[PDB]
Amino acid sequence: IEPYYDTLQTILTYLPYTMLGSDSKIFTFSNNYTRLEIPKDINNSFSSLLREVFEFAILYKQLAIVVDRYKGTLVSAIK
Amino acid sequence: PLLSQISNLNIQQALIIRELLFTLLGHEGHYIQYSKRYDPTSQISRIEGPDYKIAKNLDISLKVITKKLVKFGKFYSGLKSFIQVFDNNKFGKIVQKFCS
Repeated sequence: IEPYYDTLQTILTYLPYTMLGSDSKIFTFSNNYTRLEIPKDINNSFSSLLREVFEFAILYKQLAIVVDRYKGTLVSAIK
Repeated sequence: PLLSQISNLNIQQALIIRELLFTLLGHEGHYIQYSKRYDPTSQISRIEGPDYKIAKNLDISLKVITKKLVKFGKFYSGLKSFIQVFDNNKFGKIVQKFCS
């Protein structure tokens, strides 16, 4: 199928850095880490699958932002 | 070797790790250098620790991860310079015991 199917193992090379909520050479965050742009040269199927995988990355990034922001600011003991 | 000259990711990762081991102790490296704002003469500059700049040719993901880890060298250098200033008789037993 290789000759008849074109798409960018290379994804798995740069995927761990994106999963940990960090910028990547092929995946870039924007708008205060609220959306992630899937590049060109990722055909329909792979993009549709990644949209499910990238849910973890964005959610974890949001949680990390919250933890880093409210680490020692809140006064209430419960929070 | 120039950082731009190297294109492989593994080589860059190993090189930055080797340079980072010394950075975490407050020393300069070949690819992590002190910011021009850091003046060792000033007391407050030494206490607050040095700020580091990362070479522009590093990979973006490695650059981000390194920028997170660099802060640990800053804290270590600041504490080490804190001991060499606040550990004398004029600052009292409380501060001396804290320096311990």
